[PDB]
Amino acid sequence: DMFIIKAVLPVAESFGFADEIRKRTSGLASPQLVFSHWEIIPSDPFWVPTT
RNA sequence: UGCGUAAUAGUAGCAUGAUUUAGUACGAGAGGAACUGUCAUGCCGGAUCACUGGUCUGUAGGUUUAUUUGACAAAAUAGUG
Repeated sequence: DMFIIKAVLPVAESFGFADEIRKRTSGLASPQLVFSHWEIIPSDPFWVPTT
């Protein structure tokens, strides 16, 4: 009876994210959290913007 | 003289809470209203003294200090002792 998305979701930006949607809507939003591996994105974190 | 009018002017009541609605509506939950009804309350005003309190030259009674009038008596003065 279920419909599935396999969309990626950063570990940091979920901080009680799966807990909210589950309670708000049980059955019509049942997030099963399963790790895979760390995706690399084009961005360079560094302290102080120079020039 | 009475009984009246009423131009002109002034003019007064305002504000809350509890409950009823309703743990309702609303909201995934967290929470959480209103119209309406009732009982009250804050300040504002206009009166009144039945109660309660206040006051006392009612110099109304009661008590007592000092002095005076021989004593008791019953009074006086002490600016209402």
